Amino acid sequence: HMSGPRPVVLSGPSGAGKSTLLKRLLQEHSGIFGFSVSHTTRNPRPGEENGKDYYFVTREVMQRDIAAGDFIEHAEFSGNLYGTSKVAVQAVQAMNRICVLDVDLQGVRNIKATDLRPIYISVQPPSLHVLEQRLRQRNTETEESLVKRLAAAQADMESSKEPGLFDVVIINDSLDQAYAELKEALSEEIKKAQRTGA
Repeated sequence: HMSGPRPVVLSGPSGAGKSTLLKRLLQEHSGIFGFSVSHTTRNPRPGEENGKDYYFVTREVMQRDIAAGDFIEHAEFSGNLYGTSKVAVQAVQAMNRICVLDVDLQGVRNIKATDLRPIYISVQPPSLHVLEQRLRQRNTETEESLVKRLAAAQADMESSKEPGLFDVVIINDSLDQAYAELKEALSEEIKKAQRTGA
């Protein structure tokens, strides 16, 4: 269908190949997909710039943006405030790109509760035990964190079955098979972003 491309939401259980599908997607479709720039009260670090990495605003301007519409995704940690203003999604669309978000299951429930309507994509591990095997095969994990991470993945696997949560429900049966289902699921929005086909 020939029209302007809509934004996209990625979700599902922890890991599940999502980050590697996303890195393949943005490298193949070079600069056609782009991320929503989060608003923040922080000062920039060396090599950061406003509108490149983060939208750097004052604590007064950040709360003024919460009062405008940022509150859907606002967060506070260690005395700094963060969020997704609707300006940040529209910024990527104004460069004529696909705007990308990637969020937890509660993040998906937040987006559909406001006047936003992106395409909703979830990716899941092939079985909950395979996610356990993949985590135990790395040195970064420990048994206390594994229990919390598997208990989170259990609830995320159940929310990923709900018909109101997602338009698209992919399995990581293979990285190549999941990438093919992802690229086919996005094929209409890619055709629209390349401005080609029916």
